[PDB]
Order: sequence, then structure tokens, then C-alpha cells
Amino acid sequence: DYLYFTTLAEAQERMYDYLAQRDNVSAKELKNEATQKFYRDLAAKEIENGGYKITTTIDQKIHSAMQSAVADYGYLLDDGTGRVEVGNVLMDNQTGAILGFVGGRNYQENQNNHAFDTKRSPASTTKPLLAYGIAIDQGLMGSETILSNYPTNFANGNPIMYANSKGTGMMTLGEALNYSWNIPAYWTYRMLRENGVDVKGYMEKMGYEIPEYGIESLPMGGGIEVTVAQHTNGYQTLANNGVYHQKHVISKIEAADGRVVYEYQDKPVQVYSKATATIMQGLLREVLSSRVTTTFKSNLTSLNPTLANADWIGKTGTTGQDENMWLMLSTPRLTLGGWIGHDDNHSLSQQAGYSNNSNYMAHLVNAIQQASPSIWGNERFALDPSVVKSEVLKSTGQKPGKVSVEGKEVEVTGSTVTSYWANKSGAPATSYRFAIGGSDADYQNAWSSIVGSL
Ligand SMILES: *C(=O)[C@@H](NC(=O)[C@@H](Cc1ccccc1)NC(=O)CCCCCN=[N+]=[N-])[C@@H](C)O
Ligand SMILES: [Cl-]
Ligand SMILES: [Cl-]
Ligand SMILES: [Cl-]
Ligand SMILES: [Cl-]
Ligand SMILES: [Cl-]
Ligand SMILES: [Cl-]
Ligand SMILES: [Cl-]
Ligand SMILES: [Cl-]
Ligand SMILES: [Cl-]
Ligand SMILES: [Cl-]
Ligand SMILES: [Cl-]
Ligand SMILES: [Cl-]
Ligand SMILES: [Cl-]
Ligand SMILES: [Cl-]
Ligand SMILES: [Cl-]
Ligand SMILES: [Cl-]
Ligand SMILES: [Cl-]
Ligand SMILES: [Cl-]
Ligand SMILES: [Cl-]
Ligand SMILES: [Cl-]
Ligand SMILES: [Cl-]
Ligand SMILES: [Cl-]
Ligand SMILES: [Cl-]
Ligand SMILES: [Cl-]
Ligand SMILES: [Cl-]
Ligand SMILES: [Cl-]
Ligand SMILES: [Cl-]
Repeated sequence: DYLYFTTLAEAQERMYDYLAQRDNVSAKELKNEATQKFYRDLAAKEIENGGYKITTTIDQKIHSAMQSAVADYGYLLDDGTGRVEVGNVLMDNQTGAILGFVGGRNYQENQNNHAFDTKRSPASTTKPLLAYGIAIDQGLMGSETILSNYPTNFANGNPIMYANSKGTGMMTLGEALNYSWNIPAYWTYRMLRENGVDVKGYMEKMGYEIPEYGIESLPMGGGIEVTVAQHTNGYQTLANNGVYHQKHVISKIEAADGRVVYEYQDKPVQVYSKATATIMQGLLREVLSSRVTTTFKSNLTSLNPTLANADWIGKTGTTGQDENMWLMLSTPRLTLGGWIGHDDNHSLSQQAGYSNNSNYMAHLVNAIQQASPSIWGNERFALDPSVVKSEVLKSTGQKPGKVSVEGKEVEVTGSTVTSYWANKSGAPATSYRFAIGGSDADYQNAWSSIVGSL
């Protein structure tokens, strides 16, 4: 099944490296196609014939429960666009160990591995990692920072859309994330580009391969295609207080006589500050609780109300013609990545991600807990002590003070809120351009509203 061939493939690659080094083959000799073919064949025969012991990270009872879950409840994905395919990876947040996965609906009917082999755009699930997370890490925004959702066009002249909406006005990062509005994400990434932020440094530390970082739609998964396993590794980094661990299924290969062919080496990397990661956890908690883009919390509360009270955080994504739906879920202990789509890339139904995948993943999470009752954990995500708390205006997301609006030095006061920052000084004083993004026209309209309220 999917586990046998995934494990065999990874074991073969590790045996290939071992045999090449053992036989003292140069990096140069390894470039020779005939020599590579020989060493791949020799690696295969060594596993096939050799009596090696392959130790995996797979929790057999959990992985078996995930297979029974997709057998029993996979039909909940079928939405009247034909048989819907599925991939899921369950990952330990502290180690990057893969405890279990779903390769697809039924290996016997379709062998394609939707957990490790198929690459699709992660759509709006890019936003927390590539846009908001990095902006917070760089001290360019906090939890109650304001972004423009005013209408704006891509560089090709097309309006940036959210279903049938061309946009609204100013909104908090929280509203931007809960709805997954697109314009605020676009302005956030544009701000990173304008400031020359090394985005590629963050994404490559987490093992992402992105060919062009200049794509305006990058935060909406434009110019990005990822496996479920890889993308699960990104959400592992946010959930593990910003510390990446490389995903792995193989922990060790030993000869019969106990000689170590290969052993996984942990190389932890602080990709985001603890402040940034713990701020993002708080925002992604509200994405699921708000139930705007996913019914997941309603589905899970009904199936398993005790498990629904674990500290769930998550994010959804939908490609533009509903070809791909994503739901990424974490507790402090585990991350579960979920993709659905069609092997030939044709459209799912409009609600496939909102309802069907949410319901299926609620069943999958319940099946994992039933197989291993403590595995999700009862720990809460919590703000790191290094987080800076700023009292800011609800209206501007910046500290109270004086601003020049149309000549007249205006005293900006009103309702305040605590904003969480990952810098030293926290939020600055209100400036005229108080938000991420927006045109001179947008700001005229915004300030009109704010002055009216004083
Ligand atoms: C999040 O999921 C948002 N949608 C997307 O991110 C979609 C559509 C989109 C793109 C740019 C600006 C606004 C909306 N992203 C997307 O389709 C990118 C991947 C395209 C790759 C081509 N192959 N395919 N499929 C929701 C909330 O609007
Ligand atoms: Cl399997
Ligand atoms: Cl496979
Ligand atoms: Cl040999
Ligand atoms: Cl086991
Ligand atoms: Cl992968
Ligand atoms: Cl795609
Ligand atoms: Cl524009
Ligand atoms: Cl909201
Ligand atoms: Cl970059
Ligand atoms: Cl990648
Ligand atoms: Cl670039
Ligand atoms: Cl572009
Ligand atoms: Cl591996
Ligand atoms: Cl892997
Ligand atoms: Cl041996
Ligand atoms: Cl830190
Ligand atoms: Cl809730
Ligand atoms: Cl609901
Ligand atoms: Cl979405
Ligand atoms: Cl298909
Ligand atoms: Cl706790
Ligand atoms: Cl907290
Ligand atoms: Cl503080
Ligand atoms: Cl303050
Ligand atoms: Cl600072
Ligand atoms: Cl800006
Ligand atoms: Cl303008």
C-alpha cells in the first residue's frame, strides 16, 4: 500500500547514498548517468535481498486508523464532480516525525500518492507563512495592525478578487485572516518586496522550493506548488514556536548485524522568532473559531466535543477555479495537513473545502484520537514572554497621537486594543498612512470615517 512504497522509495535513496560512499565513488563519478543507474539498481537489490532493518516514525495504530477513516468516510468528499482524491500527513511538531498519512481514496483503484508525490498550489494557506508571519517577524506589523482591503488591481490590470467581491475598506489582520481576504495579503507581500526582506531565506529554511519570489500573487500560492508532506512541515514550524524540524518517515536503517547505514540527524532551525510564531498561533486559533472559511470546529464539536476543546489552530485555501482545497490543522503536539482535488485538475464544488473536507478532516482527527487518546495533547498555545504588548487605536492599529489630515493637525483618540508585536518597541505612533497598503483615495475615505468618529 502507500506506506510500503513510500518507505521503500526513501530507504532506496538512503541506501544509494550509503553504497556510493562505501564504494568511494566521487561526486563527479556520481554525475555519470550509467553509474547512477547501477547504484540505484544495487540499492534496490540490497533492500530486496539484504535483510536490513528499516525503523520508521510511523505509529502503526494511528496510520491504520487513518486508513480505516478514509475507507469509511472518504465518500463525504464526493460533491458531485466525480470521485474526489485526498492527501493527509500527520506530523509530530517537536520532531518532524510523520506518524501517519493518507495517500488517497484506495491504492487498489488509484496508486498516485497524494501525500508525498502530487504537487498543487497551497492557495491562501501560503499567507500565514510567506506574508503575515514574515511581516510580524520583521517588526512591520502586529496582531491588531490595519490593512487595506480597498479595491486594487494586479500589475496586469486584473482586479484582485475574493469570490465576487472587489474588496471593502480597512480591516484588522484578524478579520483579514478569518475571511482570508486577498488584497491585505497582496499589500503585505508588496511591503516585504519594497523593504528587500529575504523571504527566500525563511521559505528555504523550511525546505520550500519557489522559483520566482517576485510573483505578486505569491501569498495566494501563485508560483508555488507543494506536496502535502512539505506544506505540513511549514505549519509544523509555526506550531512548534517557530522551530523547523525536517519531515522524515525513516529514522534509521541498520544491517542485520546492527551496522548503521543511515540515521536521521535533527537540525532544528529557528525560522520565526518565538514572539512571531506565538502571535500567529493566536490569529490562526480565531480562523477556525470564526468558522468563516471552514465548518471544521462545528464538525469536530459534534463528533468529539472533548477533542474540539484541544487548542486547534488552522488555515484554509482554495485555488481560483476550486481545483484544490487545503485545510492545515495544528495542536501544540501535532500538525495535520489536508489537500483534496482531482488527479486531472478539474473543479471541485464551491463548498468542497468549506464543508466536505472540513467534515472529512473532523472524522480523520477523531479516528486518530480514538486510536491514540493522548496524541493531540491538552497543552494550549500561549504568547512567548518576548512578545511586546502595545495599546493602539482600534481604528489605526497604532498608538494615539497627532496626524495632519488635509492641513489640520488632528488629535486621533478613541477605543484602544492590545496589539502583539515581535520587535522591541512594539507599535509606532499613528502616521497618516497607518495601514498596510492603500491608495491616496482609500486613505482620504478612511480618515473621513475616523475624523467623523472624533
Ligand atoms: C485563498 O485560498 C484565496 N484564493 C487563492 O489564494 C487562489 C485564488 C486567488 C489568486 C490570486 C488572488 C486572489 C485569489 N489562489 C490561486 O488560485 C493560486 C494558485 C494558482 C495556480 C494555478 N493552478 N491551479 N489551480 C481565497 C480565500 O480567495
Ligand atoms: Cl498505506
Ligand atoms: Cl506510494
Ligand atoms: Cl555489494
Ligand atoms: Cl508503532
Ligand atoms: Cl514531499
Ligand atoms: Cl495547482
Ligand atoms: Cl490599482
Ligand atoms: Cl472577523
Ligand atoms: Cl526573497
Ligand atoms: Cl516545495
Ligand atoms: Cl527576487
Ligand atoms: Cl506576477
Ligand atoms: Cl524519510
Ligand atoms: Cl519525508
Ligand atoms: Cl549484516
Ligand atoms: Cl526567538
Ligand atoms: Cl470554537
Ligand atoms: Cl458551521
Ligand atoms: Cl479559503
Ligand atoms: Cl480526475
Ligand atoms: Cl498548557
Ligand atoms: Cl496566551
Ligand atoms: Cl510588553
Ligand atoms: Cl503601549
Ligand atoms: Cl523595535
Ligand atoms: Cl504598506
Ligand atoms: Cl488614489
